[PDB]
This record gives sequence, structure tokens and C-alpha cells, in this order.
Amino acid sequence: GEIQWMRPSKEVGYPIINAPSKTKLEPSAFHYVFEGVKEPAVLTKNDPRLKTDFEEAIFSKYVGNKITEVDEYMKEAVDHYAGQLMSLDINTEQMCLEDAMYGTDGLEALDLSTSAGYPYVAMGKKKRDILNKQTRDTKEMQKLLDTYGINLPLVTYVKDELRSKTKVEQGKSRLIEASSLNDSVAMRMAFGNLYAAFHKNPGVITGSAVGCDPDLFWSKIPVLMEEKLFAFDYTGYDASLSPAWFEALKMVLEKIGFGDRVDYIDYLNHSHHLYKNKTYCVKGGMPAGCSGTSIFNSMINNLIIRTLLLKTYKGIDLDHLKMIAYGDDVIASYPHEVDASLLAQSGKDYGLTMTPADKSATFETVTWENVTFLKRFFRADEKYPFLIHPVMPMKEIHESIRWTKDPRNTQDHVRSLCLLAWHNGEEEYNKFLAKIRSVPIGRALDLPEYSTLYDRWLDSF
Ligand code: NA
Repeated sequence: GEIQWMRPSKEVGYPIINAPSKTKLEPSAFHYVFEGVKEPAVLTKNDPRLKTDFEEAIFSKYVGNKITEVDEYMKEAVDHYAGQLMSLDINTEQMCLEDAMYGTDGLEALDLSTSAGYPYVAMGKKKRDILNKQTRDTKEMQKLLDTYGINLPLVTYVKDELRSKTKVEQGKSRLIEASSLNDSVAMRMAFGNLYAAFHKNPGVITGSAVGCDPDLFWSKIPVLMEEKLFAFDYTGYDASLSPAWFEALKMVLEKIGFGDRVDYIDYLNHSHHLYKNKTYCVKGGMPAGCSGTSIFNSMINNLIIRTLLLKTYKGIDLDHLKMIAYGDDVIASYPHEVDASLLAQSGKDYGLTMTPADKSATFETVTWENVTFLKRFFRADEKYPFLIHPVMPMKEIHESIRWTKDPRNTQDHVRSLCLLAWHNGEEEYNKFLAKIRSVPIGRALDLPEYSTLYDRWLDSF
């Protein structure tokens, strides 16, 4: 991805957009009960903690575009992945406005919380004023579509979240490039059934895990994998995507029956954004921060891995590549060992920066013992080995519980963390609960005991 130009929005007929400058994150009642080192990300140029230009830092993610056209290796990758998706008999029919808005089997309703984007953000109009869960009214939305159309600028927001001290000082805050409600709705009408099919089929055929439930899905992943695992991390995946990857995605869509609306992919590839009082044009790069792009980023990841394997290992049998992606995150396997370091080298030529899995200093063999997916390790249950626990280390959980964004959601926040932590074992879980109950706020919470969670897990299969 590359920024073509940037300048005063006024010069191009757009208004100044107002975005919060103060974090909603504040120390929680557990701030001194647990260890942690993360702080709220810098949200403005004037933040005292900054040690470099903020504007430069947040847009440095656009490293440029390494490739223009789709080569022969990418074409083969497209043919193989598209052929694989064809086995799912995905309904190519457009989804009606109602379901696209309020959800249906395999697709959740629009998030009434998130931004409505332009121009609604500048008109002070919220989603709550357009959508009616109880009525499932599409009248209002339909008139807004007719009035403002599609292909609207994306509203850029800085993400309010915890970051390491280094990322804070270097102003390395992540961004949210919100699509207008109009575009979000139009894209779900065009691809709604595709989204539903992926959400309903997490695994090695879709090569996707979006919409998955780790508590249950972890037990299914191992049997789908080939003998030798391989993985790696990407540095700034979304922003690094070159225009060629978007063209390869359109080819996949065309082959599976959506050639009808590949134009929507262009909107993601060549897009314009509004940030504060400026407007800018980007070539390449997947608009980041929102879930609406999770599926497309996952599909593209399937194309990238296939391409690098074909380019690095002529004669590779893709029918035996078994991988599952969630955006840029991935767990993959093949019957034979492969060299991730070599694959990373090939990746540079395609505009991708690949590094050792889980932040290792060197590319080491990936095993069921050290592999992680969505930050969770895999651990067989002591009593029932066939049941696999998704294990997220307590470090991140401890980092999270030390801050709060709303005193009213304290119990939901802590309960969600408990659902993650108990997988670490009864001993660790009880220590976690004991510390929570060492302060008044914690003692007033209704939290599940270990045996209660273990029983509920067994009863969920
Ligand atoms: Na873009």
C-alpha cells in the first residue's frame, strides 16, 4: 500500500472530521494487583510521551507496492484455491438488504456500536437512528443509499488500545479506517452469502477460521493438519498488500460466481480517506481495523502461501497444503518439512515482510508443542486427551485486567478474561480468582469457579 497524495479535505470538497483525543482507558481496581507494562496508545500529536513525529509514525505502515501484475505463480495459486472453494457449493446469490442489515444464518447483524462513517459522522447521525432491531426496517437505510450512494471516503480513527512503552514513544499507534455504513451494507449484500459460508465452515477447505469458537474448534484443528507444521508472522500485513493481490482475489471471486461484483474489491484496493482536516488517496493496502475485511485478508493469505510455495518449491503438491488463516495470522502444514526462512525470502519479492513465528529471533521448527494460533497454544486435556484446550498465557490477561474503559462493564470484562484464563489449569486459575477477590471491586463480581467452567466445557461438545 502507498499513499498517492494527502492534503486539506477542504480542497477536495470534504469537511473536517472530529475524532476523540482522550483515551477511555484508565487504571482499574486491579492495576496494582497484577503485573503489566502496557499503556494507552498515543492518540494525538501533542502527547508528552512521544519521541518522534506522530503523523509520520502512524502512516509509515504504507511501505509501498513491490509488485504490479499477477504472475504465473499467483495465477496457479488462484486456480488451486478457487477450485478448492468450489467444493463448498457457495450460494452466489446476492443477499437481501434486510439480512445484510439485521443478520441471518451465518452472519451477525450490523454492530450498532461502531462508527457509521462518512457522511453520517459529520451529520451527527448515529446507526441507532437508522436501524431497528425489533422491526428490521430497511426503509430508512434504502433512502440513505439512494441519497448518498457508495464508494464514500473511509473515516480514519486512531485505535484506543494498550501498547508497549516502545510503541508508545515511537508513536506506533494502529489505525481504524471505517467504511461508511452505505458501503458496509452494499458489500454485505454483494458478499453476504460468501461470508456466511466461511463463518459456517471454518477449516482447511475455506482455509479460514473467521467466526470460529476456540473452545470447540481447537479439538478439530489437529486432525485437519498434515504431518509437518510451518508458520510465520507478518510485519504490517494489511498495509503491505500490493494491488496485484487484490487482482488475484478478484480472479478467485470471478471463478466462484461473484465475478458479478469484483468492482467492490477495487474500492478496497484504491481507496480515499478522511483524517482530521486532511484527505488522502491510497493505492493498495487493505482498509484496516474492521472485521468486514477479515474474510478477504484470509482469502488473500491463502493465495500468498500457495504462491510462495509454488515459487520456492516447484512440484509442491498444494492438495496437501493444509492451512487455516484468520487475517494475517496462520497455522499451516505439509507432509514434508519446509524452510520458513526461505519462504520469507521469496515473500520480500511479493511485498511481504515475514518473520519468525511468535517473535522468535530465528526461524525454528514449528511443533504442536510451541505453535500458537490467535495467541493460543494447543494442550490436550489431562483426563480426556481428545479434547484440546486453547491456552492463552496469563501475561496478556494480566495486562488487560489492569485497565478499564467503563466501570459499568467491569463484570463482563473480567468474566470474558476468566473464560480465557481457566484453560491454564486449576492451580493458575484459582490464584487468578484469589487476586481478583483481594480488592472490593473483585469481591463484588459474580465469577465462575474452575469445576464450573470445566463441566460447562465438557457439556459444550
Ligand atoms: Na487501499
